[PDB]
Amino acid sequence: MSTVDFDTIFLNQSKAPGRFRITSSGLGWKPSSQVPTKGKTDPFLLPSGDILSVSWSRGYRGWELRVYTRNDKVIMLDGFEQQDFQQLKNEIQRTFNVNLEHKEHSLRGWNWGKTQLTRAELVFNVNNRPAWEIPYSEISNSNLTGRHEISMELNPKTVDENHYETLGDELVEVRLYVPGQKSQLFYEQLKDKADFDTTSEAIVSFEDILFLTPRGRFEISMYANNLRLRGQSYDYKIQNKNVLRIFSLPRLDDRHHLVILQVDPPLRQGQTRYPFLVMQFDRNEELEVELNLSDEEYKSKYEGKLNRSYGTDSTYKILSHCLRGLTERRVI
Amino acid sequence: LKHGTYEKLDEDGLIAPGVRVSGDDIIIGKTTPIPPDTEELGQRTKYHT
Amino acid sequence: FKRYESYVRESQIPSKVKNLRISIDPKAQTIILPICGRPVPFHINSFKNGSKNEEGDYMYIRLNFNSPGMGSSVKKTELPYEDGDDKEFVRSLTFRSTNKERMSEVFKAITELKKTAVKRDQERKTMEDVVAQAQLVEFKGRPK
Amino acid sequence: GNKVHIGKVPIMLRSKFCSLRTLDEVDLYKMKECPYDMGGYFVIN
Amino acid sequence: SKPATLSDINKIIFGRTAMSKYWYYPEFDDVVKGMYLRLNTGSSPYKVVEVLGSQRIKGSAYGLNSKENNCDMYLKVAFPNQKEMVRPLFVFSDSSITHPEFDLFLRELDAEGLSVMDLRDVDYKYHQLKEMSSRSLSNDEVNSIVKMKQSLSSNTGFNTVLKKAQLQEELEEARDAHDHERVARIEAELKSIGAES
Amino acid sequence: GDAVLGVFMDDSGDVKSQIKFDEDFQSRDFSDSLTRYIKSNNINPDIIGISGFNIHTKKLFDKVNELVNEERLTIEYDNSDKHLIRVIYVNDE
Amino acid sequence: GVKYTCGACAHNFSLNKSDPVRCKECGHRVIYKARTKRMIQFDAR
Ligand SMILES: [Zn+2]
Repeated sequence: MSTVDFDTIFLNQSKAPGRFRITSSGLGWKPSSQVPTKGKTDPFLLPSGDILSVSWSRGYRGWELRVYTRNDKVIMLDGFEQQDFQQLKNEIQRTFNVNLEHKEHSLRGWNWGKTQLTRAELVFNVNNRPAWEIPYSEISNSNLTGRHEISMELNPKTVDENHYETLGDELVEVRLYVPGQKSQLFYEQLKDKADFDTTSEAIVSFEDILFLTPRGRFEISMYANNLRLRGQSYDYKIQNKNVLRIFSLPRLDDRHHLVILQVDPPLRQGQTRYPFLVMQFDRNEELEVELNLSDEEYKSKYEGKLNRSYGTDSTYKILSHCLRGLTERRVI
Repeated sequence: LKHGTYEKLDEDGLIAPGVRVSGDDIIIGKTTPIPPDTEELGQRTKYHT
Repeated sequence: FKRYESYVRESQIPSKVKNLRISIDPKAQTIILPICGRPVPFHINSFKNGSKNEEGDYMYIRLNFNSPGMGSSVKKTELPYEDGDDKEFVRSLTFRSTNKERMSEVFKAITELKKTAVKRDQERKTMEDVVAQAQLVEFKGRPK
Repeated sequence: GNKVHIGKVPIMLRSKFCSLRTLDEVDLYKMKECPYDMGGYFVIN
Repeated sequence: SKPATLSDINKIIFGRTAMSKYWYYPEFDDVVKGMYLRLNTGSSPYKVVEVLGSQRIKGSAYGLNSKENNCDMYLKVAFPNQKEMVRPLFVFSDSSITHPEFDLFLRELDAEGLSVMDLRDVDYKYHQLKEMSSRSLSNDEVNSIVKMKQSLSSNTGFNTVLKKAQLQEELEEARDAHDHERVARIEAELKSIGAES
Repeated sequence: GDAVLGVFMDDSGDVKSQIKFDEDFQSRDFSDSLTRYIKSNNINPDIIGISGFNIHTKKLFDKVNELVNEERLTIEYDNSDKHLIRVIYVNDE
Repeated sequence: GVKYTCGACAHNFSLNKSDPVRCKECGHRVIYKARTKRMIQFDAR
């Protein structure tokens, strides 16, 4: 029985090379014994009955063999040479009766196209060619971020007792823009496919705040240890310790209210800096906000510093109280 | 220069222990700067400073 | 739409790509991004703006791309994408890395490549509507 | 008004304010001082 | 941009004696960064490691060359095939890197998918080492190095005598101030330090 | 202890630059410095004069002639067999 | 270029006529030159 084997093959973007083997019972992959990989040394085995289809395409480390399973999982094997294609094609056809499909990918560098939800992967097509595909098993969560905007979070692969160390830069989040009255139907189908569960983060967020300095509009997301300013062109992370002083000052126009943060070190945009952040509110702007905190964490850490819910009071008062409670700085 | 011999001095202008010395030999080499003359006319750096 | 391309053949993609990391090709103005083991090229023209945030040990860099709806300041006359109501767009990709220094250098090099591309396009436009003039004929005697 | 410095007084060797009044016999050798030296003189320049 | 040959790497050989001669320099941390040197594996086939950085470790003073050669500097290196390692300075050997050693280092780099230092970078390292070795230290740098070695100083007869004299002076100062609490502590410290032979 | 002095004058008759050669005239450094002075500074003298008080100047003349023949220091001609810059002795009463 | 010896810890080193006169490891201000490498011969009389 001619066992065909390939050395230096990687499984699912593994850091360690392994030996790949084709047998009448299925596919086998085993890590090469030369790397101390804190990790089970157990061979990966895929039964012949679980193989649905196999595609051949360009990967990072040479050519990639992508195996589609009947259980809607995608297995990626990378590290093949271009010459291996003829041997692999003949052996896969002989052993599994499956055609090895050659899949050419779009290299145009365009960020527009059509998404296509295939059984096991989300495919992005550019000029009728696949630019990239994401297996549904790699998608952790999906969330509608606007009327035409879909954000997909990918499982950050850190340390799991069942996965080989990954080598390189990891994709964490993909945002798609789907025009037309269409993004909600696209989201529903994707969400239903893998039962994605929505999550909520950030103790409190304030959207669309006008800053006079730096000039622009920013979302303010507050955390236990840090404040985030999210701006179209600039994201800032300020530690609560770096906030020295909070000023809450009425403007003489008797229509706007100023909230001013002194930050050390001063925020940077290039040459000159921003030691003071100047926010401008309308006095008639009212906001209702519930804190994203568990009842046990609220009672233990924030009782008497923050309110569990703020009623419909002026936005600048709620913001000034939240800043006081999280930074422990007195409002002037 | 003194009429003695300067060949017993090291690179730093100090003689080293264990060296036999005689009268008028130079045991400490010291120089004091002097404003240069018009010898920079045609002297190839070989002018007394 | 000003048509552009990153690579025509897979051979054109540099051999330096073998690292499963973000590789930048200044000659082809291309930002190759590792999407699930795929060397996906993204032309600097399609790229819009970038935001870098070092969260913990990983450096989370969100690379934004041109998307319709109050996007780039470029006038309607020239669009960085082809017109299409049925066209869907990659609006942003966020990557993380344990190596902070290199990831900061990669971000600087993407930003520099964009500045050089914009400067070259301005220089072209300052020469575009300019009509190719005839060559000045020098006076064969003493000129006034 | 506090401790203003008015000058430096030379110290007689082996006197009460000398550093060699202490140090015993062993440390007197580490400091390259002869134990037979009796003191009673100053060191100027 | 050309790959470095054996002679280019040999030009930047930094021996263990040179390490002891220059490890206390403030710039030595960046000087040793990225260098290639022969290392005793111990577990012995000598191999080459790449310096990912250095980390001072207090309380880990070790004999570098002799008994008096106490050192607190540590080098964080790593084999290409193997993982990151924090090693003391004396592990490296003054002997030159052999052809099979450099060949194995190249094979491990190829297995990992890494490259060799550029010839321009090799020249930059060589110039950095030449500047550092021929540099003239300042008075402040000398004081800093002396204080660092004093912190590393376990014991020295001259320094012990100086410390005992300073303690005696402090004790007489406390006595003249009628401080009956400090003087007891100073007497206990003097008793502990003393009892010579 | 006899350094070589160089003085260049333009067609205007006004001194433009004077240089000192403090190395030995038989060293490679002397020839390299003279070539740098001749070429880099755009001096481009039309003729080079050499004179002295004794026969030692003859060796300098020979060395200069060899340098001219070696470096092909042709005269710059304002806008093609470019001609070499002549080196001769000068009467000096 | 020329060796030196510290006056307290007896540590050998060298100077380049530009370093401060100081022992590198204990900071002593007094150093001594090392013996010459020439041959020294005596008449044994
Ligand atoms: Zn010393």
